Order: sequence, then structure tokens, then C-alpha cells
Amino acid sequence: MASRILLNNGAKMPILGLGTWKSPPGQVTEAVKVAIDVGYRHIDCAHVYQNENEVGVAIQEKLREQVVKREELFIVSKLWCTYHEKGLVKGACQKTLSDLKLDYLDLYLIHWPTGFKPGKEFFPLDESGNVVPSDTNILDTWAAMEELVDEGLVKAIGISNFNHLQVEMILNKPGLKYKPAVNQIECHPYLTQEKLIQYCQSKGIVVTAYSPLGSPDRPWAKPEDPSLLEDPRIKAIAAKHNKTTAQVLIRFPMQRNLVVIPKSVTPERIAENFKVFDFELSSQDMTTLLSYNRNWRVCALLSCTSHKDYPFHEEF
Ligand SMILES: NC(=O)C1=CN([C@@H]2O[C@H](COP(=O)(O)OP(=O)(O)OC[C@H]3O[C@@H](n4cnc5c(N)ncnc54)[C@H](OP(=O)(O)O)[C@@H]3O)[C@@H](O)[C@H]2O)C=CC1
Ligand SMILES: O=C(O)Cn1cc(Cc2nc3c(F)c(F)cc(F)c3s2)c2ccccc21
Repeated sequence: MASRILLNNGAKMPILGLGTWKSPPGQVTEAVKVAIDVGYRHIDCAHVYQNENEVGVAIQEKLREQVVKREELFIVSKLWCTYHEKGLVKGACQKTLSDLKLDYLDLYLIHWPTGFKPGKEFFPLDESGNVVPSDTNILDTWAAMEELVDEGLVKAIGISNFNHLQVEMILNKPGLKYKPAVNQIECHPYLTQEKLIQYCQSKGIVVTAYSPLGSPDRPWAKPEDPSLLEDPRIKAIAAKHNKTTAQVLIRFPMQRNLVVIPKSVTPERIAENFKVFDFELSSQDMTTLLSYNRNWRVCALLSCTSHKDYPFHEEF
């Protein structure tokens, strides 16, 4: 297994990256520096995570130390929902570039298909708790994303949390210039996504699996919720291979030809999570892990379910 997957712009994307959602600003600089030292080359960022400046400090130090060159890193960020209007997309990208202290991004994603009212709040709500939409549609935001490629700010563009009809809408866009390179979606043994992943891969779109460990630090976790890291069936597969449960959960998507982006701020775990290139799950193990699907989705907010472009009413 090769460590990088070819995208439809001819660039190679590392199949393992470091996630940064919920990584506190006081701890994420060290986390990214340790990750680069132990071999990570792909970092997944977003403006809404409120820590891009601190991620940028780490990247800049390791470029200055000559640990890595810029061309070896693969830096991803995402356009938040309050910037879907075509005249706001460039300025949102440039704020992220300014915080990360970079002159281009390797990949820039539409974070969610839903546009929200522009303003200071990331989740503008009405008096009854519903998100306030904007009158934007995904095709005009896509055309604004394409302009960032032509201006040299980003090397590739893609999408996140799009269902297959929303992907189809972009693929059928009048005058489509650049196809989405990536769809970043939730994927783990309790939400295996078979139909959407085969949809995407058949279309030449690479899939990145987010929350591969089930996001145990998500703020809305409840004590009664399932835990992938503690599932005794997954523990038994790990023990057979003399690996940890997290290492099996990271290797699983890699063998489906997915990119995977586990988050940690703990140095030991950052190093553990990288040590996944020296074993293989058997075909039988893969089919068994797929059988654990329960259509259990952890990233989906009730306040967004009446939005016209909410992605998760459709089957896939
Ligand atoms: N596009 C989108 O809408 C979304 C994108 N994402 C991206 O995907 C990334 C990963 O998903 P995320 O939801 O953060 O959750 P993960 O599934 O990656 O789980 C992160 C949690 O697992 C813990 N952990 C990490 N490694 C280990 C290990 N070896 N052993 C035990 N526990 C471990 C972490 O603890 P600790 O940090 O304390 O070590 C943290 O509590 C995000 O950070 C973000 O970059 C996620 C959700 C949505
Ligand atoms: O987004 C991240 O990366 C991490 N991340 C994930 C969620 C849950 C969402 N669920 C939805 C949703 F169903 C929508 F339709 C639109 C939307 F914008 C959200 S956001 C979230 C909520 C607050 C901050 C980060 C969050």
C-alpha cells in the first residue's frame, strides 16, 4: 500500500492526515509539530474550528526548521456555511490563508451543502431555534470555488457532507470547469457508507473518511452512546493482529481506498495512529467490520434539518 492517492488534478494526496476539530488552541501547535516530526504530511483544517492561526504557527516553524518543504505538505481547509454567497468565497479563503500563513491551499472544500445567512455568527438561528438559510444554491458557490483555482489560491477543490444527488448536481452543472476532487464524509464501522463510497469512486472522486474513531470527544456525546474503541468485537480483531483498536479503525478505511483523518492532541496517540502501514486486515476481517453497520451518524444537527439542502434526508 502506497502512502498517497492520485487526485483528478494530478496531485498526490497522503492517505493519512491529522484532524484538528476540537483541538484546543493551546495544544494544537504542539500536536501539529509532533505529527510532522513522526511523518504526517496532511493536515485537515477549517475556519469554523477557530484554531487555524495556531495550526499555522506549527507549519511555519517546521518549514523554518527545514523538517519539511512546502511541496511535501498537503494542507486542507473548508469554506464555512455563512460564506456561500459568490462575493464572499474569496475573502473567506484569504482569511484562512492569512491564518495558516500559506500562499496556497492544496485542497479547499465546501464544508456543508447548506448556506446560512452571512454575519458574525457561525450558526445564525431564528427565534424558534432553526438555522437561518441563505438564498444561495450549490452551483453558484461551486463557480466561485472554481475561480479560486484559476487565481492560484487553491490547487484543488472539493465538497464535504454532500449526498449523491448533490454530487450529481455539480457533475451536471452547466459549464462545469473543475470536477470535485474529494468528498469528505463521516465513515466508520457503525456508518460504513457503501453506496455513497462506490457512487463517488465510480465517478473518479476520492473519499475522505472523517470521525473514523466515532468522535468520542464530540460535545454532544451521551454516556449511553455506542463506543467503537470499546466494542469487544473490534478489540478481538485488534488483538489477533497485535495492534490497538484505534489502529484497526484507521487501517479499515485505508483498505477501502479511502483517505482517513483521525484527530488527536496526545503525542503518544499521534505516533500510534501513524503506525498502520505494517499490517493488513484480511478480506474476512474487512467483511466482518462492514457487517457492524448500524447507520449510526454522529455529525448531524437538528437545527439544520429544515434547510432545503440538508444532506441526510436522502438514503445516500
Ligand atoms: N467535514 C466535516 O464536516 C467534518 C470533518 N471532521 C474532520 O475529521 C477529524 C477526525 O474526526 P473527529 O470527529 O475529530 O474524531 P475522531 O474519530 O478522529 O476521534 C477523536 C478522538 O479520539 C481520540 N483518540 C485519537 N487517537 C486515539 C487513540 N490512538 N486511542 C484512543 N483514543 C484516541 C482523541 O483523543 P485526544 O485528542 O485527547 O488524544 C479524540 O477524543 C476532525 O478532527 C476534522 O478534522 C470531523 C467531523 C466533521
Ligand atoms: O463541521 C465540522 O467539521 C465539525 N462539526 C460538525 C457539526 C455538526 C453539524 N451538523 C451540520 C448539519 F447537519 C448541517 F446540515 C449543516 C451544518 F453546518 C452542520 S454542522 C458541528 C457543530 C458545531 C461545530 C463543528 C461541527
